[PDB]
Amino acid sequence: HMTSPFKLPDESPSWTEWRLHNDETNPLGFKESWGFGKVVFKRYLRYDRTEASLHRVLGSWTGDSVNYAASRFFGFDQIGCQYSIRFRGVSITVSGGSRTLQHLCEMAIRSKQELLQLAP
Amino acid sequence: HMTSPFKLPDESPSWTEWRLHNDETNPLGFKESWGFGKVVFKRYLRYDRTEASLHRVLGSWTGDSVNYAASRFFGFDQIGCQYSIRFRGVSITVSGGSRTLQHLCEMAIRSKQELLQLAP
RNA sequence: UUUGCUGCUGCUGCUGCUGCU
RNA sequence: UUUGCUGCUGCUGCUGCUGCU
Repeated sequence: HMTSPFKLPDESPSWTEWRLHNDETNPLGFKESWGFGKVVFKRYLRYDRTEASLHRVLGSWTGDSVNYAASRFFGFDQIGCQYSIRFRGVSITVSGGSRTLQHLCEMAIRSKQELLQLAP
Repeated sequence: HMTSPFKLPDESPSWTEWRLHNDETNPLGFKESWGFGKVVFKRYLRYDRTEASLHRVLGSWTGDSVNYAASRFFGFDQIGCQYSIRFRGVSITVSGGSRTLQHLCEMAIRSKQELLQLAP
C-alpha cells in the first residue's frame, strides 16, 4: 500500500447512482489527481457548490500531505509532478519538477478553488 | 496567414540575448499558448514582475480575441481547446471542449494572473 | 458540462535525455 | 526556476471514437 497525498477517501459514484442522478436532475462532484513520476493517485469527491462543501473538499489534500506522499518517489534526477482537476468540462493542470512542488501546491490549491467557485 | 488569438507579437529572445542575460544576472519572461484542435499559437513575452508589466502582458489576449481565433476551427463535433502558460518551472494548463471556451478563458486569465503574481 | 474502467485517435502539458541555436 | 528549435523517453491533461460498467 503506497501512501496517497489525499486525506479523504474516494467517493466515486456507482453506475446505478449516476443513472439515478441523471434521471432525477449538475454533476455529483469533481475529479482530481496527483502524479509523481509514474504514479498517479486519483479522487472523485462529492461537491454541491455550497460553502460548507467547498470547505470540505478543499481539505482533501494539503502542502504537507502532498509533500510526504511525493517525497516517497524522489531521486537524483528531479521528477515531474502534476495536479489535475476537472469540474464541468473544464480541466486545470499544474505541473513542474519536484524542486518546484511547494509552488505547484500553492497554484493547485488556488486553481481548485477558482474552478470550484466558478459560476455556470 | 491564420488569425492568432493574440494581440501582442512574440518577444522570443535570441540565443545571444539569453546568454548575455544569463552572464549578467530571474527569467526574461514567460511562455504561453492557445491550442484549438490541432493548431497551437505560441508567445514568449517579457515580464519583469512589476505592475505595469503585469498589466501589459495581461492584454496579450482577451475573451474576444480567443473566440474569434478559435471559431475559425469549429465544426459539427466539439473540438479540444487549451491554454498553457509556463513561468519559473511551473506550468498551468486550462482545457476543455469548444462549448466551454468562455469558461476556459475565465479560468485561463485568473491562472495567468495567479501564476505571474506568485512570489519566488 | 456527466460514475468508474477497456481499447483506439489527434493535439498539448510535465519530467529526463539529445544535437544544434 | 532558464531563448528558440531537432529527435528520443516515461507519465498526465484535453478532443473525438469504442465496448462494458
